[PDB]
Amino acid sequence: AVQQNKPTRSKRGMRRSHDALTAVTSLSVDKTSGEKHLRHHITADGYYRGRKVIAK
Amino acid sequence: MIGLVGKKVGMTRIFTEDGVSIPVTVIEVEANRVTQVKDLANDGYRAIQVTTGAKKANRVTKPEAGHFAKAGVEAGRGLWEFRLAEGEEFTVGQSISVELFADVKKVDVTGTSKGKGFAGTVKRWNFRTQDATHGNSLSHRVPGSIGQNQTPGKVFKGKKMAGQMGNERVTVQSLDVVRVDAERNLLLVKGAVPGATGSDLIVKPAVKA
Amino acid sequence: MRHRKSGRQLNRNSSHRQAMFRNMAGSLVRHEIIKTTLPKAKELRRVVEPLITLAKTDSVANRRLAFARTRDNEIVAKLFNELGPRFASRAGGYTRILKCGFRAGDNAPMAYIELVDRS
Amino acid sequence: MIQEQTMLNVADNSGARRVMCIKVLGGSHRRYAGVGDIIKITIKEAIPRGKVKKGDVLKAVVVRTKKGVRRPDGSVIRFDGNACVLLNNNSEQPIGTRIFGPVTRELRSEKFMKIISLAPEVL
Amino acid sequence: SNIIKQLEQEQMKQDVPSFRPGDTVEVKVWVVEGSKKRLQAFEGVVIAIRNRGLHSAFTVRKISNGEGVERVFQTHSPVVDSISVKRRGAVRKAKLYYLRERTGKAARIKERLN
RNA sequence: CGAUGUCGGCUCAUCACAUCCUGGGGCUGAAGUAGGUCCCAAGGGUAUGGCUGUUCGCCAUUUAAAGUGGUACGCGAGCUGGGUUUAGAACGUCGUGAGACAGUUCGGUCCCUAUCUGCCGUGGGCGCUGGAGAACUGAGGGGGGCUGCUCCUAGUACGAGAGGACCGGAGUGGACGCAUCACUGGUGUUCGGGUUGUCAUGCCAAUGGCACUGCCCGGUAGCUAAAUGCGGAAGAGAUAAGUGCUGAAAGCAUCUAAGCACGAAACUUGCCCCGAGAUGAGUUCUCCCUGACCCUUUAAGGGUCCUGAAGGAACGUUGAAGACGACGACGUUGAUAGGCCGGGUGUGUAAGCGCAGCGAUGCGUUGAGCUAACCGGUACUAAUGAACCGUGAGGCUUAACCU
RNA sequence: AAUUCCUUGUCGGGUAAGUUCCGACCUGCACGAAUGGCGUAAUGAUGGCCAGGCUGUCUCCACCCGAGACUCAGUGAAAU
RNA sequence: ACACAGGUGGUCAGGUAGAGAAUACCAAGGCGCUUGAGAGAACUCGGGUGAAGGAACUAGGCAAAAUGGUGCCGUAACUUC
RNA sequence: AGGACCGAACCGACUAAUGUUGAAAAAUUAGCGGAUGACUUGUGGCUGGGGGUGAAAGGCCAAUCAAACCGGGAGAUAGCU
Ligand SMILES: [Mg+2]
Ligand SMILES: [Mg+2]
Ligand SMILES: [Mg+2]
Ligand SMILES: [Mg+2]
Ligand SMILES: [Mg+2]
Ligand SMILES: [Mg+2]
Ligand SMILES: [Mg+2]
Ligand SMILES: [Mg+2]
Ligand SMILES: [Mg+2]
Ligand SMILES: [Mg+2]
Ligand SMILES: [Mg+2]
Ligand SMILES: [Mg+2]
Ligand SMILES: [Mg+2]
Ligand SMILES: [Mg+2]
Ligand SMILES: [Mg+2]
Ligand SMILES: [Mg+2]
Ligand SMILES: [Mg+2]
Ligand SMILES: [Mg+2]
Ligand SMILES: [Mg+2]
Ligand SMILES: [Mg+2]
Ligand SMILES: [Mg+2]
Ligand SMILES: [Mg+2]
Ligand SMILES: [Mg+2]
Ligand SMILES: [Mg+2]
Ligand SMILES: [Mg+2]
Ligand SMILES: [Mg+2]
Ligand SMILES: [Mg+2]
Ligand SMILES: [Mg+2]
Ligand SMILES: [Mg+2]
Ligand SMILES: [Mg+2]
Ligand SMILES: [Mg+2]
Ligand SMILES: [Mg+2]
Ligand SMILES: [Mg+2]
Ligand SMILES: [Mg+2]
Ligand SMILES: [Mg+2]
Ligand SMILES: [Mg+2]
Ligand SMILES: [Mg+2]
Ligand SMILES: [Mg+2]
Ligand SMILES: [Mg+2]
Ligand SMILES: [Mg+2]
Ligand SMILES: [Mg+2]
Ligand SMILES: [Mg+2]
Ligand SMILES: [Mg+2]
Ligand SMILES: [Mg+2]
Ligand SMILES: [Mg+2]
Ligand SMILES: [Mg+2]
Ligand SMILES: [Mg+2]
Ligand SMILES: [Mg+2]
Ligand SMILES: [Mg+2]
Repeated sequence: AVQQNKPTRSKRGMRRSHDALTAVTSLSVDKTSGEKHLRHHITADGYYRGRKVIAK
Repeated sequence: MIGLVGKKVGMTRIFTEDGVSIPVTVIEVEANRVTQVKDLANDGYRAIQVTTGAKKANRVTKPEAGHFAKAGVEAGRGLWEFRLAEGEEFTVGQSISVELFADVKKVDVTGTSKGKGFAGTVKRWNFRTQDATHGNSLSHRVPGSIGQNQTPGKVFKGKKMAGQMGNERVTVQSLDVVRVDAERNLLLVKGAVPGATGSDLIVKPAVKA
Repeated sequence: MRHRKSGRQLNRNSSHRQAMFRNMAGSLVRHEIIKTTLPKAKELRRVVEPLITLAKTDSVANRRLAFARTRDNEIVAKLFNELGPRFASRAGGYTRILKCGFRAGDNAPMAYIELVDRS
Repeated sequence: MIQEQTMLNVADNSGARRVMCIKVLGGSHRRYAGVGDIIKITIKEAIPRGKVKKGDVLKAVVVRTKKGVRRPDGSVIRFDGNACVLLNNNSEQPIGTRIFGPVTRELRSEKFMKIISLAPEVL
Repeated sequence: SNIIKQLEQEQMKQDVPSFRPGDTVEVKVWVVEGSKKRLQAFEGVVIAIRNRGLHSAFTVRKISNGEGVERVFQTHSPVVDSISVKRRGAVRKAKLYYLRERTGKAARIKERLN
């Protein structure tokens, strides 16, 4: 239930060798907006695949 | 013993004229034609490889497309290997029909079974639960004991505990062939086939009996 | 296991899940667009579209069924008056979902679910 | 589907009204006995005067069960109670002379021809 | 499905009469023993019907020799030679499972008009 | 004694044979069935209840058998606490007495979120020498190896009779393990109805909310056993006890010193699964990449422009897949999910109207209405034009080989 | 027998089985008359036994409804 | 010791159902209890149902299951009546 | 009329489960007993440690009781780790 010998910083690093974060592979650019948006998502303005979908 | 491959349509029943309800399994079998024939010299073992259907038209990679083009056949699903018996050989152009199983009595089928996920010991290994009353606390479906005290102080290999059951390859042998439909490309067995509807199974002549 | 099942629990009981979806549909019909988490909106497109295809035909029985399902006379009236004829020429697919980032409060996938004829 | 401590009725004119199945014969670890199976039973209540008395221990043949027996076509014949016919523990033959109620045809072997003949109705 | 609901229909019997739960039904069943085969009759009230094409069946209960007997006849089974209706009953439900509780003049059913 | 939880019970097993059954054989005071003993053999299996805290034991019923032991008299970081073995009280005894009695009697806190090793699953990185998509060969490992009852051989052999075969087949069976819902049902608080109290929709009707899904009746898909299919080798090799052939030592004799041959659920295969991290890193089929310069530390060296192919990765709909990972099928040149059409299946003649009845209610519309997860379709909605990783001919020596 | 070591003393009842229970036999190691002897209707969250109903307590578990456990985002201990 | 499922004396005491300050739904009135969003693995906690048997489980009917209200009929041994 | 009966507040804790670095240094849920009296409760006061009180458990005397807490002898003593 509890440890008998204190582990190393090496063990901690090897355990944390897998929880590294990752970034987006490649951001997409809207056809007629010229801005970068996450793929299959809409832009911060309201554009998605050309035609705007959220006009304020 | 040149087995073939097919798709499980499901199961139903057959009413015989003498009053017997035989539970049969409907297995869709197409013409498993060929992709490659490995001979005694090039690969050592003597076997054939078969594919059925097309599966698509734009999802076959360049290697698979070239492999099919060398043989001269169309595209198809995953390839299936069958070790061929001595005395028989087949041409690349020639296909394999369901007529081969006309003069057989029983067969054996193989397929991937249904996956139950990470199941407990009561289901995966059929253990016995403890008493749910009389004082028991938080120990009802647990396996309880796995080893001994200080000798050997460890759990032996192959211990029956919680794990992932199903989704593995299972073979059911000695199923009676009650119907072989040539024009409809269909085969019927006595049932109890592994998998689900629309899955992929491999049937072959029975080796057990 | 969950072989060939349907219906997302969403960490709620049946009464809670139905009472929330009722208000969700009642707001979606009256605003033609709402914003909510994608898993919670994927059931809205299954609970609202049958209501629209029921309201496509005007009848006393259908209207009372819609009232029993939504518990809002104004919502039922607006449904039957507007969304019926508007979608009468369309065979399904009366809703569209568009994912818009993640909420800052819980880091949850969120999307706008709207009608196909909002504009 | 009969096991230990199961209360059953008697389907012959032997004098026993209520019996209890106490053992299932036919192999080791056998759990349930179907129609036409031999089970050891003991008497729990009997007619004041008859062929048998209370507290006896003897064998019997299962003739009816609420679970029933499946036909080779999927048909199952289900009754409204569990009943048995007493037999001698050595000769394996019926003790009573009459048979009460309908019976199935599962017990249609050489060992139960007398029961088949004496049964008012065979299903 | 195009194979299931084409094999399960080639051997169906297109002669099953229309019947409803609560209607007294007589069923003719082939009983074979020895070298010949006779046709036994089973008359009773139908209490449940489960129809799925070739997998159709119906449960018939009768009070025979004081003890109730319930059979489950398969609708398309070759043994089930013929089905006949002798009476019709007016019952609200379609599964008659309360009849197992009443005996005598309480498990009986009314008559359905027309 | 700066703390190793002790009786017994439940779950879970492992090993040994001084073997309970099955299997093989010898001697029998072995006529046959059926017995006694010994030898070889651990592959498999090896009961349910009453008594008492059980171990042990008695009894009742079965089985072919209900084996003996080691593993802290296995297993309380898997569980209880019925006994012993705290604190209360009594009984009988002991002692003037406080109090004691493996003597009895009623009751009497069993705590821990897994650090490492141990085991079951499932992933990330890299290797395998250009980069890929597949099929596998199989070094090796793991899973099963139980057996009862009748029929023919037969009332034959044997036996005066009573009784009753070995060898070899067939059928039916029980306990297991695997796989499924074609049937039987269970569940199926996401499907249809019955009904009570209360509140609300301005009111009847019709509804919705709560009261365990309020209480209930059935029931689709899925999962399930109590349901149905399969298997316990057939055989081959070398063998244990043990039968022998040919045989001298030892002119005989002897199964052995040479040789030959039979011989078990024991061993390897034969049945199934995993399986090239098998670093000894393997085979076959199909593919893709065939531009130039510069630099010093002249070498498996580095840098620049172009090139970015096969393929992979990522994202979205999702799944008979699944804890997360991981594994299917699709992304407009499409049925992957949702919706819709029709059908199937469940529940039960929906509301609204008219009639009959003073009324509660029934009738016709109407086997109607609704119908979750089911089945055939249908781009109506959501699956993006892109962009990102992956290279540009793949080291040295030697060997046969064409120049 | 709240009392008996021999003891699971013997007999009869209860179940197929009853070291528990009931009524007797009296061999009272070591009952016994106000540290009271024997009964006693009612009473008891008092001990034991038996019977009828009842059910997943069990043969033998199976499904379902929620909260944890699993993933993501924020905060963030412990015994040792 | 806490923005702690603990404790703290009195006063006012609505409608229907209901014998009742029991209990269900509501009025005046007050709250959603200071982490949520996903998926629906094993196992834990609170529960629902279940084919056949019905205490055979257990040290022990522990737990669970079961009865349960009004009016009437009718109710044994014993007994201090 | 009952140191009466069933049953609410109120008082108490007989069983089971959860909880055991818990919501809580004894609690929660489902059951439970008394509930017109030897009852319960609020306020104020008295009983002061070899003593108090105790329907009697070596029980309570401020989460500590076979001799309460604080300060002194007192760095008591310790052949003991
Ligand atoms: Mg990590
Ligand atoms: Mg528990
Ligand atoms: Mg506890
Ligand atoms: Mg341990
Ligand atoms: Mg689906
Ligand atoms: Mg949550
Ligand atoms: Mg320690
Ligand atoms: Mg120590
Ligand atoms: Mg030996
Ligand atoms: Mg032997
Ligand atoms: Mg010997
Ligand atoms: Mg004491
Ligand atoms: Mg105790
Ligand atoms: Mg306790
Ligand atoms: Mg360690
Ligand atoms: Mg056997
Ligand atoms: Mg089903
Ligand atoms: Mg059913
Ligand atoms: Mg409903
Ligand atoms: Mg109102
Ligand atoms: Mg030898
Ligand atoms: Mg072997
Ligand atoms: Mg229909
Ligand atoms: Mg009507
Ligand atoms: Mg439909
Ligand atoms: Mg006595
Ligand atoms: Mg006294
Ligand atoms: Mg009292
Ligand atoms: Mg987190
Ligand atoms: Mg708070
Ligand atoms: Mg508070
Ligand atoms: Mg009030
Ligand atoms: Mg209240
Ligand atoms: Mg309320
Ligand atoms: Mg239900
Ligand atoms: Mg049950
Ligand atoms: Mg009282
Ligand atoms: Mg009271
Ligand atoms: Mg009060
Ligand atoms: Mg109370
Ligand atoms: Mg309480
Ligand atoms: Mg004192
Ligand atoms: Mg104190
Ligand atoms: Mg103090
Ligand atoms: Mg001092
Ligand atoms: Mg001094
Ligand atoms: Mg000192
Ligand atoms: Mg001193
Ligand atoms: Mg001194």
